[PDB]
Amino acid sequence: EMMLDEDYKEGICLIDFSQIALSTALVNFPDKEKINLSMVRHLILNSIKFNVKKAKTLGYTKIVLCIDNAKSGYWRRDFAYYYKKNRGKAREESTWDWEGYFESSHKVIDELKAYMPYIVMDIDKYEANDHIAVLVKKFSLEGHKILIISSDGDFTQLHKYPNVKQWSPMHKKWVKIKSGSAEIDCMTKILKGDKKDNVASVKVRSDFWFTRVEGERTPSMKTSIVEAIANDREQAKVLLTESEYNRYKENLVLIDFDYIPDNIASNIVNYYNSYKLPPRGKIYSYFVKAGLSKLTNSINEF
Repeated sequence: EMMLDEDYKEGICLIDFSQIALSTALVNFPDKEKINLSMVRHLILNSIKFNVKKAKTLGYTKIVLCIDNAKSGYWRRDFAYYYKKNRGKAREESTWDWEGYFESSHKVIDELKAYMPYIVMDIDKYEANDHIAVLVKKFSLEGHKILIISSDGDFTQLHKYPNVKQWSPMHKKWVKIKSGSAEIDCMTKILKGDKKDNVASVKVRSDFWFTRVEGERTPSMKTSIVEAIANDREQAKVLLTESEYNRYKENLVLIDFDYIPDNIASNIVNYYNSYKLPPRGKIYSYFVKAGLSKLTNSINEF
């Protein structure tokens, strides 16, 4: 029986929220139109209502909204300047109002922190995946069951942790965390790169994807090397050259959640622990102030 067991260490839901909101915005807001504060506030609140309802029915009552905040870049890019620069380039050339979207979304995130009953993990230069990785490690060790709500995020690196599930709202399905190939899949990114984030192979210079000249290519790497190092990372010093090994060390920081620097992880945990949760009364007053007359009818749903 459910009643006879809603756990003393309560279930925690971490929502990969910026990606859900942005995906929805790219569908709902057309190109060549100014994206304003009210548009974004409505979208964010509607998305929260849908996804919190989901967590709650699945039995995970503590909600943490994990936010991508790249207003001033990325801590990883302070390490590897080229990290994710391909993403910025693409947004520059778009006719969608990225500037208005981001400006409005930052304002709304601040309203959530002031008024809504969720822990909003938002720190400039920190990624939603950083909050999820660090908090899953923390909460899983403390004995909490965890639900990650993320449409397309790959959280298979978290395969070692007990009682972690992932639900994809976009695809309406459960997503494997214990995939059976998590270490190999992680190592493939470390060794061969992850082009979508401008991470290059260990067989080329660190900033290859950002500085590539015409005709340049990535030398291939044998799958067997990837599998060998995935199985025993000490093999990196045996199967890689010195130059490749130095690149492997760089790529570990860019890819592997276990290589989030101590200060970054400590900052995330400290921000969580000190978080000032708004009194539940502030929801109604926020909805009135923002003129959300339809949502005032749905307070209990938040």
